[PDB]
Amino acid sequence: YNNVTLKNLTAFQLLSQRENICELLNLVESTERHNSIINPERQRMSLEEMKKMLDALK
Amino acid sequence: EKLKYVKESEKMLNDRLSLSKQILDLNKSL
Amino acid sequence: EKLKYVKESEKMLNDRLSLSKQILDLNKSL
Amino acid sequence: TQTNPVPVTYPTDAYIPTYLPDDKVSNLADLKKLIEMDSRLDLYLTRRRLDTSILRCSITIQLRGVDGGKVQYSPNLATLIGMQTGSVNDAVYSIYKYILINNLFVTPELGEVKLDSLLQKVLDTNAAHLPLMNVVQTVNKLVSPLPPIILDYAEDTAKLREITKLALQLNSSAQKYQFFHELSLHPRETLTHYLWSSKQNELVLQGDQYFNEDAARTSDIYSNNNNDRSLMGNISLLYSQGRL
Amino acid sequence: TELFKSKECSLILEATLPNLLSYNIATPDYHLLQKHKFPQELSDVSKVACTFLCLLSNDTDDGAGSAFCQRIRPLVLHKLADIPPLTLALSEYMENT
Repeated sequence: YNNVTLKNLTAFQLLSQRENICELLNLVESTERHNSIINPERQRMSLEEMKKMLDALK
Repeated sequence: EKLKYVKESEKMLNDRLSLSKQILDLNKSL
Repeated sequence: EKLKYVKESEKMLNDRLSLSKQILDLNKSL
Repeated sequence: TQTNPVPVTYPTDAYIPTYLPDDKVSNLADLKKLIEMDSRLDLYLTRRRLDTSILRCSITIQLRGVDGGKVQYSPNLATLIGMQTGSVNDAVYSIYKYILINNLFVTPELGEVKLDSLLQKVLDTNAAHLPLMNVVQTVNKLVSPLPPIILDYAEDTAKLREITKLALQLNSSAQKYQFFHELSLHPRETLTHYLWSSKQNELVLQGDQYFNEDAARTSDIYSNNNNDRSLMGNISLLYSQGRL
Repeated sequence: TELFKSKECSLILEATLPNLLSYNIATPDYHLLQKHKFPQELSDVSKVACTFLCLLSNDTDDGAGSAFCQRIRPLVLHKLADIPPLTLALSEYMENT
């Protein structure tokens, strides 16, 4: 798995190219890959860390 | 180290002055 | 200070060699 | 370390995208400032890390402190240096600076020195020219050890790995943005591109299905597959090359 | 002057270029001599550094070049005591001090 092949590159490009067309028709959900990376409680926890760094640096 | 070299240097200066005293012994051994 | 340590230590070493070259005189006359 | 850098498996500081519109982000400049701040601070640290080092019997007792920090000098070399028992590198530097004072190289022309009285006395040689390599080789012979007592009668790697993984996720999100933006501007000649390239990549993935175990031990490749035409047409060529 | 103008471009060369003389060269160590209880060659970049420093020693009339070439001599003088092929090389620099 350390190396890549022509089959691996072609499969990766075909998979990533069919995932992009299925968002126009909305026949795939992809809410998990969205919200596991947004994660708004993690976002406000990080903003609280930035606010605490503003408090500690002033 | 801004202390430490100065902690050496004056010491070395004293040795030079001390060697000057030995030079005075060379002015008295002849 | 790194410069003013070395510029005195090298003069001390030059004096230590010149004193040996002057001790060369005091063993020729004996 | 080596003379060349070490290849390694995991990525190391992949790029930051530059094609995102700054009317919405207005933040990649600030992260850029943080990155060159880190590079400047690391430059300072690396420079300082480099510059920080820049019958009657006798009594014989081999002590605890047989130590080469102060090593005994031969008395000829002690007279040439002046110090009593200092060190070995101090001895080499003092001998070399004595040679450099007396202007003996040339006014191999710089290898050969002019042998003077004391230096021939401390080397027990009588040449006029002798190279400096052998002169400083003799220093290893002229020095003897000190006499004993004689009486007679990290987390930073994982953190940078996490930042690299996160920058790769940023690249993925930016490429997925740019696809839909370029489809939004002119949609015709990207959907034709999709219908071409998806078909071509399907043909490329279906270029390998007749090379299995039990798809070649059987007979449904050679017989009756003139629909395929690919192999069993090379046999007019391969026999003519002698391979068989 | 343009090279030795900056406080960080004219200062990295005070630390690297004396160190690049004994780059990948078996210097006579002294850790063994402290814990008992010569190379005869150079490298590929030592020749280039000696060439650059001998060419930098030709900045006469005491501008910014020899102001650098005088502040490197007490540190390079310890490197000449270890490596005797630094006597044939570093020749025009030693004549220019």
